[PDB]
Amino acid sequence: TGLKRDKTKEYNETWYSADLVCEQGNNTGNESRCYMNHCNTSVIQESCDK
Amino acid sequence: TLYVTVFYGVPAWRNATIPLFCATKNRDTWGTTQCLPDNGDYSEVALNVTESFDAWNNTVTEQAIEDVWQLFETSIKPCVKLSPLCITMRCNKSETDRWGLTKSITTTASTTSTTASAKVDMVNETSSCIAQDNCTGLEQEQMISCKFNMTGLKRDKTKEYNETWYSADLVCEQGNNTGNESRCYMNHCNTSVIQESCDKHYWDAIRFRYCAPPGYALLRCNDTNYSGFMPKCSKVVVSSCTRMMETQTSTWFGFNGTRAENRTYIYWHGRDNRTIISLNKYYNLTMKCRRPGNKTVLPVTIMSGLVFHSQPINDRPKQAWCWFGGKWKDAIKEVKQTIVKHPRYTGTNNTDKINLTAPGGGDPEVTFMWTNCRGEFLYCKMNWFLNWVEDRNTANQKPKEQHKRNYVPCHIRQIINTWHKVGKNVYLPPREGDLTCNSTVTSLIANIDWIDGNQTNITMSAEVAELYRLELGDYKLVEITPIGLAPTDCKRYT
Amino acid sequence: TIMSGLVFHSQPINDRPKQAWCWFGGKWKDAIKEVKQTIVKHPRYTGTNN
Amino acid sequence: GVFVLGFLGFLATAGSAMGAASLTLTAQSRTLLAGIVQQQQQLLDWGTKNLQTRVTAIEKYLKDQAQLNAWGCAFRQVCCTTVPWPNASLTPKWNNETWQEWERKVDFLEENITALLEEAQIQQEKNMYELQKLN
Amino acid sequence: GVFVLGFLGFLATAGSAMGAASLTLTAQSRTLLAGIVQQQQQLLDGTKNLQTRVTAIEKYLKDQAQLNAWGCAFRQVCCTTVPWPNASLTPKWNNETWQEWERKVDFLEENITALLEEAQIQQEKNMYELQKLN
Amino acid sequence: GVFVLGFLGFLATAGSAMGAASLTLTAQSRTLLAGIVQQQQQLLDWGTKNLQTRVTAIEKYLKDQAQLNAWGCAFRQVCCTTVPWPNASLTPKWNNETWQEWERKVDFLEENITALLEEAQIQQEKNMYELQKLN
Ligand SMILES: *[C@@H]1O[C@H](CO)[C@@H](O[C@@H]2O[C@H](CO)[C@@H](O[C@@H]3O[C@H](CO[C@H]4O[C@H](CO[C@H]5O[C@H](CO)[C@@H](O)[C@H](O)[C@@H]5O)[C@@H](O)[C@H](O)[C@@H]4O)[C@@H](O)[C@H](O[C@H]4O[C@H](CO)[C@@H](O)[C@H](O)[C@@H]4O[C@H]4O[C@H](CO)[C@@H](O)[C@H](O)[C@@H]4O[C@H]4O[C@H](CO)[C@@H](O)[C@H](O)[C@@H]4O)[C@@H]3O)[C@H](O)[C@H]2NC(C)=O)[C@H](O)[C@H]1NC(C)=O
Ligand SMILES: *[C@@H]1O[C@H](CO)[C@@H](O[C@@H]2O[C@H](CO)[C@@H](O[C@@H]3O[C@H](CO[C@H]4O[C@H](CO[C@H]5O[C@H](CO)[C@@H](O)[C@H](O)[C@@H]5O)[C@@H](O)[C@H](O[C@H]5O[C@H](CO)[C@@H](O)[C@H](O)[C@@H]5O)[C@@H]4O)[C@@H](O)[C@H](O[C@H]4O[C@H](CO)[C@@H](O)[C@H](O)[C@@H]4O[C@H]4O[C@H](CO)[C@@H](O)[C@H](O)[C@@H]4O)[C@@H]3O)[C@H](O)[C@H]2NC(C)=O)[C@H](O)[C@H]1NC(C)=O
Ligand SMILES: *[C@@H]1O[C@H](CO)[C@@H](O[C@@H]2O[C@H](CO)[C@@H](O[C@@H]3O[C@H](CO[C@H]4O[C@H](CO)[C@@H](O)[C@H](O)[C@@H]4O)[C@@H](O)[C@H](O[C@H]4O[C@H](CO)[C@@H](O)[C@H](O)[C@@H]4O[C@H]4O[C@H](CO)[C@@H](O)[C@H](O)[C@@H]4O)[C@@H]3O)[C@H](O)[C@H]2NC(C)=O)[C@H](O)[C@H]1NC(C)=O
Ligand SMILES: *[C@@H]1O[C@H](CO)[C@@H](O[C@@H]2O[C@H](CO)[C@@H](O[C@@H]3O[C@H](CO[C@H]4O[C@H](CO)[C@@H](O)[C@H](O)[C@@H]4O)[C@@H](O)[C@H](O[C@H]4O[C@H](CO)[C@@H](O)[C@H](O)[C@@H]4O)[C@@H]3O)[C@H](O)[C@H]2NC(C)=O)[C@H](O)[C@H]1NC(C)=O
Ligand SMILES: *[C@@H]1O[C@H](CO)[C@@H](O[C@@H]2O[C@H](CO)[C@@H](O[C@@H]3O[C@H](CO)[C@@H](O)[C@H](O[C@H]4O[C@H](CO)[C@@H](O)[C@H](O)[C@@H]4O)[C@@H]3O)[C@H](O)[C@H]2NC(C)=O)[C@H](O)[C@H]1NC(C)=O
Ligand SMILES: *[C@@H]1O[C@H](CO)[C@@H](O[C@@H]2O[C@H](CO)[C@@H](O[C@@H]3O[C@H](CO)[C@@H](O)[C@H](O[C@H]4O[C@H](CO)[C@@H](O)[C@H](O)[C@@H]4O)[C@@H]3O)[C@H](O)[C@H]2NC(C)=O)[C@H](O)[C@H]1NC(C)=O
Ligand SMILES: *[C@@H]1O[C@H](CO)[C@@H](O[C@@H]2O[C@H](CO)[C@@H](O[C@@H]3O[C@H](CO)[C@@H](O)[C@H](O)[C@@H]3O)[C@H](O)[C@H]2NC(C)=O)[C@H](O)[C@H]1NC(C)=O
Ligand SMILES: *[C@@H]1O[C@H](CO)[C@@H](O[C@@H]2O[C@H](CO)[C@@H](O[C@@H]3O[C@H](CO)[C@@H](O)[C@H](O)[C@@H]3O)[C@H](O)[C@H]2NC(C)=O)[C@H](O)[C@H]1NC(C)=O
Ligand SMILES: *[C@@H]1O[C@H](CO)[C@@H](O[C@@H]2O[C@H](CO)[C@@H](O[C@@H]3O[C@H](CO)[C@@H](O)[C@H](O)[C@@H]3O)[C@H](O)[C@H]2NC(C)=O)[C@H](O)[C@H]1NC(C)=O
Ligand SMILES: *[C@@H]1O[C@H](CO)[C@@H](O[C@@H]2O[C@H](CO)[C@@H](O)[C@H](O)[C@H]2NC(C)=O)[C@H](O)[C@H]1NC(C)=O
Ligand SMILES: *[C@@H]1O[C@H](CO)[C@@H](O[C@@H]2O[C@H](CO)[C@@H](O)[C@H](O)[C@H]2NC(C)=O)[C@H](O)[C@H]1NC(C)=O
Ligand SMILES: *[C@@H]1O[C@H](CO)[C@@H](O[C@@H]2O[C@H](CO)[C@@H](O)[C@H](O)[C@H]2NC(C)=O)[C@H](O)[C@H]1NC(C)=O
Ligand SMILES: *[C@@H]1O[C@H](CO)[C@@H](O)[C@H](O)[C@H]1NC(C)=O
Repeated sequence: TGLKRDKTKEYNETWYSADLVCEQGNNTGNESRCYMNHCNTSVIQESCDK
Repeated sequence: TLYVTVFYGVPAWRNATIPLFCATKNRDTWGTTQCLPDNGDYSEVALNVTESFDAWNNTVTEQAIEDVWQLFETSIKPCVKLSPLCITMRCNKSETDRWGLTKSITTTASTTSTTASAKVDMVNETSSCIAQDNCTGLEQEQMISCKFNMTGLKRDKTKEYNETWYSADLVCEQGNNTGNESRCYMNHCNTSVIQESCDKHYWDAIRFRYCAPPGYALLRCNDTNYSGFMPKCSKVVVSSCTRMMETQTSTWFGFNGTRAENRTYIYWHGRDNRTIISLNKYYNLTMKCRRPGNKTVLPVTIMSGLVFHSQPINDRPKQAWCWFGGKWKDAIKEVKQTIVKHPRYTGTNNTDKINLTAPGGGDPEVTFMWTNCRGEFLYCKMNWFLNWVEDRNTANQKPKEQHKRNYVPCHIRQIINTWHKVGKNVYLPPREGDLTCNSTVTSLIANIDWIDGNQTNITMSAEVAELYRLELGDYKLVEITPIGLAPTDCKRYT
Repeated sequence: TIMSGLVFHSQPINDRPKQAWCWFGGKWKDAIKEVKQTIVKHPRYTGTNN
Repeated sequence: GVFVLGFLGFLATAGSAMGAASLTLTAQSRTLLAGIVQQQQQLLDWGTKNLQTRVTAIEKYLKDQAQLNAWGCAFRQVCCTTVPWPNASLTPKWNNETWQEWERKVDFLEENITALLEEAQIQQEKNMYELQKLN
Repeated sequence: GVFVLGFLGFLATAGSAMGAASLTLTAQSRTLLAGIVQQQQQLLDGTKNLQTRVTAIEKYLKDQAQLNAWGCAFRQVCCTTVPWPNASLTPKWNNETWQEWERKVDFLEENITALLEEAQIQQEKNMYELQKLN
Repeated sequence: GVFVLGFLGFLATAGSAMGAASLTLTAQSRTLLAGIVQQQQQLLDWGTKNLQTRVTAIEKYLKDQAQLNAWGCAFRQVCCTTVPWPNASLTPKWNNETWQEWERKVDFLEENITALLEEAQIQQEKNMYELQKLN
């Protein structure tokens, strides 16, 4: 959800192979649950300057 | 033969660009942290030398604009952030329709006649115009009320409150909704988070001198013919520190100026048609502004331990207005006469063809006026004051502008950007109780526009920073170089 | 935009391009042998000379 | 105030011509004598209050004094030097010429004069050491 | 330590009488000589910042400039043309410490400084005129 | 540049022997002339930039002057002192020894010599003025 804290807005971001970890299990849905590579250890910043 | 010789203590100088120490008198919180307490000396010594001075290309002038803005940045940095309150607020449909935010008007609009009589009303303090508002009409209402939840510090439960914005502080989502509640957001909460002004800034006048560090002196051009680009001063006076300076920001005018004088001198920016005019302190050009209805403020806590000052008042007083007063029309005409004789301005000399008019509308920033007094800003149409000052044919736009009056209507905006440098957006808390602010007009912001040999305009401009160029326009900063090299036949010897 | 007034860049590309690669180039094999020869004659390195 | 007039008294000679101008040594010393006093006063109770210019106030003093120490003319109103004058057309008019009016005319070659005299003092400095070593 | 006693050795003169008082040069010079060394030591590895570090520098240049301001640098006793103020306050060189009399003159000390500053300028101006003449 | 050559000229004689070396006074004074303007130039437009080391340049300069003036030999290439030489085994070789080389040999006893002179200057300081007080 964006700055207007009253509604949602779906995007898609296309990651790479070496920047995701996916849950392994018996799920059959075509959707695969995955998280960012390193967001469960620390908060990551953006190389935001040039 | 001749040999080089070194002399120390020679009184010479040169241009320089160094920061300056600020000194202030009424330091509620800004003293001992950024500015020293004042000394209280203003003696100056005249020198029989000539030096060049500029009001726009001056280091002191440029720094003053930076320092005021820089000072304001530190004040709002620790204050609270209003990010949470950017949520849909239920609002009274019958009340937003009246001011046209929704623009949902159907049928109605019955025909009515216009009396078109008299409309030369004038007011002075003895009358009942001041006491009760009530001044010929057109001062009716300005308010809107809404609701929001805003769970507080205890992040487990909500508590619905009410806050009443103004017309120019909300943007509403038009739709085919028949419900009596009109969903409507804040003005600029989807662009950048706005932080309050939870301080005493804008609640009291700010003055502070400028003192150069040791080894640097300030020079002032005391010639009465100073215009801004004159590099030959017959009279020049050295000083240790500058005079006071008012830090009030306004459009079309400058209030509480310290450089008021019996003469209507004009400061001209020779490089183009940028201009500022100083009025006279002989006509008592005082102006008083009032807003009715004594207000209540109910602080509300958000999930940061800080407080958001709301206005749950349900009263509906008349909108703010100002009546100026004093001898105006006789005062203005002297400005036009001065322009004729001033150097430059190779234009017409017909006094009753040079006319003072507002710019061509467009953005609300330049269309309206803007005056700040004791924390609550006011913007006013100013059409009537312009209409009455010149006594022009009242065929201007709709019938609402037909009248010639000494007072003008105003409204309140609370989501205001600091006009000083570029932008931003801040929230000004509302003052409890009634406000009545009185001030003396002592300057004029105007760009003089004329393309042909006829019909020159004294066009107003909305450059707030131009005021600071009148306070220290004649000041120059010079670095002292006490080293002097001249020839001498004497040799070092042994 | 996120709930801080700031922006997070994203890559919504859907087309699939060829993977990245680098091809070096230039006379390289002749270079590394000179590096090998220098180590042989370098002081220290009490090691083989073949 | 006395300090205000005292700090502004140095420039009172700016209107006079070079020949009739009265020099004022110690002016910079007196300038910094009370500057710290004003800064110190009421201080007991971004760079303006901080050291953006306070060091610059110190820096201006040391530069000027170190300038004299480098040239070996400290604590002297006038020091004759062995260096000759440059191109002589720019002759000061000691009757009807202010210091400032002429400092700008020589400003064009001021930088070159600085370099020339610095080398001269070193050469004289070298001579002094040789004489002392001899004896 | 030697420095500790050295900084604390000057004040030993306090008990001594004015006439028997031993004037000491280098009192401030040596104090800043080692204080910078003390803070410099282990610094390689406000109080730490320049809140007060320059204040020592400011204090040093204050007295050094004052000596140069009066044109008496490095002269334990420089005679000046200034005449003495009110003669009621006369030092008792036999049984008076420096501070027992310094406080009494402190009331008029400011005027002496202001009066003496003008006197140096007058003498200063004479030197330039004599040098210019010849 | 002249400044680059000028500032680096101090070590130009570092290779020379003790006697043949030409001492260079004003090295700190001349350096403070041109080093500071490098910082000042274009500054008009954390620690290294503003105040951590900028003052350290000032602190370094005052140390030499304070150290010099505490010993009472400022503005003098050579001043004779009353203090006798310490253990004489470290006799300088005026023909085939460099200043820094010989300085490293004295560094062991450098600290002790410093203390002896400071006390010695105090004694002369007490005597020199007391004679003026005497007569
Ligand atoms: C151009 O210049 C013009 C000339 O200056 C400007 O117009 C002037 O603007 C100044 C502000 O810069 C105004 O002064 C302020 O007025 C405030 C309101 O005054 C009311 O009361 C007046 C009666 O008081 C009389 O007696 C007092 C004491 O002797 C005397 O000072 C005063 O002048 C008057 O003779 C009445 O005449 C008025 O009409 C109002 O009804 C006043 O409160 C201000 O004082 C503040 O602020 C100062 C520091 O500036 C403090 O030292 C004070 O203690 C006081 O602070 C208290 O009040 C603040 C405001 O209410 C609060 O914010 C503070 O928190 C504080 O205490 C509050 O909280 C307490 C908690 O217990 C409560 O108990 C308190 O009651 C408080 O609520 C200041 O004097 C001028 O009045 C005004 N003049 C005119 C003619 O308009 C003009 O604005 C400039 N141009 C522009 C564009 O603005
Ligand atoms: C320290 O601080 C002080 C302030 O406290 C500083 O003082 C200011 O310093 C600047 C720069 O030194 C000055 O700017 C310069 O001003 C001169 C003079 O301007 C006036 O005279 C002009 C004369 O021109 C006529 O006469 C000549 C013969 O003399 C003829 O040849 C011409 O054709 C003309 O007929 C006049 O033209 C000017 O008119 C301006 O003002 C009037 C209102 O009075 C307007 O209506 C005009 O439209 C116009 O704006 C003015 O009256 C200027 O001549 C200089 O401009 C030249 O240089 C500019 C920058 O390079 C350039 O953009 C211009 O086009 C012009 O170009 C000249 O130079 C080029 C490069 O050499 C050449 O290639 C070119 O051919 C041409 O020769 C310049 O703007 C300020 O006046 C001065 N004072 C103030 C108050 O600002 C000081 O500088 C600081 N520093 C120091 C070290 O002191
Ligand atoms: C730029 O700024 C100048 C400076 O003020 C401004 O000039 C003013 O212009 C107006 C016109 O728009 C002038 O008003 C006119 O004044 C003349 C002169 O009368 C003088 O003397 C009498 C005594 O004999 C005084 O009472 C009077 O106040 C003046 O001092 C009048 O003769 C004009 O008469 C009007 O009314 C008549 C009926 O009574 C009509 O027959 C006549 O045509 C005029 O009609 C205009 O005014 C009517 C008033 O009701 C109105 O209904 C009409 O529709 C029409 O508008 C007239 O009053 C004023 O004196 C000028 N003042 C000055 C100082 O120059 C420019 O107008 C202004 N221009 C722009 C473009 O900004
Ligand atoms: C503040 O505002 C005022 C108006 O409110 C400006 O006044 C105008 O200033 C400009 C300056 O450029 C004037 O233009 C000049 O006109 C002169 C008149 O001769 C002929 O000008 C043009 C052709 O140039 C003809 O169309 C006209 O009919 C005249 O026959 C010219 O001599 C000038 O020529 C110079 O400038 C032009 C470019 O503009 C060059 O091509 C030429 O080679 C030459 O260098 C000039 O054109 C204009 O007339 C003024 N308006 C008037 C008088 O009503 C002020 O300039 C403005 N302040 C500042 C600082 O700009
Ligand atoms: C040189 O210095 C001496 C030393 O101070 C000085 O003598 C002093 O003069 C002051 C006056 O300036 C005396 O002050 C008096 O003190 C007595 C108590 O000791 C008071 O009773 C006096 O009160 C009267 O005067 C007041 C001053 O206006 C009035 O307000 C009051 O109503 C009384 O009328 C007065 O304060 C002081 O006692 C002496 N002595 C000392 C030791 O201070 C001398 O005047 C100076 N001379 C010069 C030429 O400088
Ligand atoms: C003045 O300084 C000189 C220079 O140091 C000093 O004479 C020299 O002292 C050093 C050591 O301080 C001697 O070096 C010797 O080296 C041999 C090995 O080569 C060691 O065996 C020696 O040890 C004996 O001598 C020491 C003192 O010299 C004793 O403390 C120790 O217990 C051993 O008995 C020693 O390390 C060097 O040989 C001498 N002579 C020279 C360099 O000609 C001289 O003593 C100093 N004057 C004094 C102290 O009055
Ligand atoms: C994720 O990225 C993809 C791009 O690869 C976005 O897909 C596009 O989504 C739009 C609608 O949001 C599609 O438009 C619609 O397509 C259907 C196809 O049958 C058509 O019937 C509709 O009339 C309409 O044109 C578009 O085709 C589609 N493009 C693709 C898949 O290549 C998708 O929107 C992104 N996800 C988001 C924004 O949440
Ligand atoms: C702003 O919000 C507050 C709630 O936070 C509103 O308070 C409410 O005010 C109404 C009107 O006074 C109260 O109505 C009551 O109704 C009973 C019915 O019997 C009557 O007896 C009372 O005398 C009173 O009229 C209501 O109880 C009250 N609610 C709370 C929780 O306080 C306030 O009205 C709002 N401001 C407005 C609408 O201007
Ligand atoms: C001095 O003020 C007058 C009054 O506003 C200026 O006249 C105005 O000039 C603008 C620009 O040309 C006009 O805008 C256009 O006018 C036409 C009709 O001419 C209209 O059809 C367009 O929609 C547009 O509004 C404006 O009308 C005109 N106003 C009047 C009352 O004549 C004048 O330009 C100013 N002086 C200078 C030098 O600009
Ligand atoms: C984990 O997931 C796999 C894949 O869906 C499951 O595999 C089935 O397991 C059951 C027995 O539990 C077999 O009867 C099926 O033949 C297996 N294949 C399929 C396609 O269903 C597996 O059982 C899951 N693990 C569990 C349930 O513990
Ligand atoms: C500016 O005024 C000063 C006086 O305040 C003038 O200084 C005098 O100039 C005359 C010129 O002949 C000399 O004879 C005097 O000796 C100068 N000093 C005094 C005290 O009068 C100065 O000349 C004036 N300069 C200008 C340009 O008018
Ligand atoms: C757009 O809004 C108007 C006004 O709200 C809607 O007009 C309504 O139309 C319906 C029938 O479609 C009527 O039953 C209602 O009485 C009308 N008035 C209101 C207030 O609802 C209109 O239908 C809307 N158009 C849409 C949603 O497409
Ligand atoms: C100004 O008005 C007069 C009179 O109507 C006219 O002749 C002249 O042309 C006008 N000015 C211009 C530049 O046209």
